[PDB]
This record gives sequence, structure tokens and C-alpha cells, in this order.
Amino acid sequence: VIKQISPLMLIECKDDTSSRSIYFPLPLDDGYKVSFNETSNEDKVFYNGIECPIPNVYPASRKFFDHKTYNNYLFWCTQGNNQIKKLLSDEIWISKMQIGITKHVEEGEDNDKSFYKQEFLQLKKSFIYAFY
RNA sequence: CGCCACUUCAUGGAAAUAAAUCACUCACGAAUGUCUU
Repeated sequence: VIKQISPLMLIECKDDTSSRSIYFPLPLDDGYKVSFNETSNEDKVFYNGIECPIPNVYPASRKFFDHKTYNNYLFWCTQGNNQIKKLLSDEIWISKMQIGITKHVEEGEDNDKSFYKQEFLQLKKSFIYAFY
């Protein structure tokens, strides 16, 4: 009976529980302009041997792509009635590392080798998962 | 030469002062760094 499942969504539920904000990962090109100048014979990238035009990139605010300041991969985004709201992944997900062992019950087992660390994630109080 | 006793019974000063006030050592050691379905 299952026919169609939507991609899992990150939904924010506010105190005024009448509207929900859907959060998406920030596009990797956000805040930057990519042109691909086509004057030809200028410069061609070879991605593992395939022809491709050169990706001229500028911030949408010139200078070039400074990968020392590139941080779009750390941000999640949602629609606002203005610009795009950027939320850090830190502010959404809380992470803790848990140490675990199996208590050595003697008269048996070669299991001193039971020793591990696990990562557990907690969602912020206003954030839930959803899909259709 | 004889005769004969009274008076006085602790005041002042010092009443604690300096030195050391914790020292050295150990401040985590060994096992497990994944295992069984």
C-alpha cells in the first residue's frame, strides 16, 4: 500500500503553532556568482580529461573564491519574508559522545575487547523531522 | 642604786617574648581501542 514517500524534512515549530518553517541545506553556490565566460580559447578545465569551461566565481557583494572563508557547508537555510535565513548546523543538532563497555563477568568470555564510543544526536527543542 | 616597757609586720616593677605555621614523595598505574549475531 506504500506508493510515494517525500524526502525527510527538517521542520521548525514555533510557539505560535500555526505555521511551520522548512529548513533545507544551504546551496554550495549561495552568496557567490558563477559566470562561465564563453569567449572561447581562453582557458579550459579538464576534469579528469573532459573539456569544461573555466568557472569564474565572485562573491555576490571584485575578489575571487577564497576557500579559507567558504563555509556554506556548515549552514542550513529556510525561507523568510525577505532574505534567506542561515542557521548553523551547530545550532540545530546537539552531539554527545558516549563511552560503552561490557562488564567483565568472570569464569567465562575472552571479552575484554568490549570497549566503544558512540555519537548521539539531539534535535533542538523547536525542530522535528517530517515527510509525506 | 632601785623600779619599769611600748612601737612597727609589703609595697612598687616585670604577668609572657621571639623562631619555625607544614615539608618531601606519589597527582593516576594496568586491562579493554571494539566484540557476538
